[PDB]
Amino acid sequence: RNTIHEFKKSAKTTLIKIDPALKIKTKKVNTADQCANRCTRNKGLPFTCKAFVFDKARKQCLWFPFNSMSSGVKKEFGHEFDLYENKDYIR
Repeated sequence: RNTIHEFKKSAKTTLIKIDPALKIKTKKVNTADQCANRCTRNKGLPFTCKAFVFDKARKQCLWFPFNSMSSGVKKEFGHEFDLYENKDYIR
């Protein structure tokens, strides 16, 4: 059922988008599994979800149509953030 195991996790990491053209979607959820399942199903997202960040403190999902290897994107450290990149788009 849960698809979070389809992702490579980078603890205490988030992605900052520098490119203005790139878009992101956010929503609060109860668990990181919900972020992962919504990302893989991509049903309610205007793009192909390739990764997401879970804000542990706010219980917020940040869905991205990009990952850490995409142009116009930078990694940043943060205790309350965990980055999950779907292995299907890594490398």
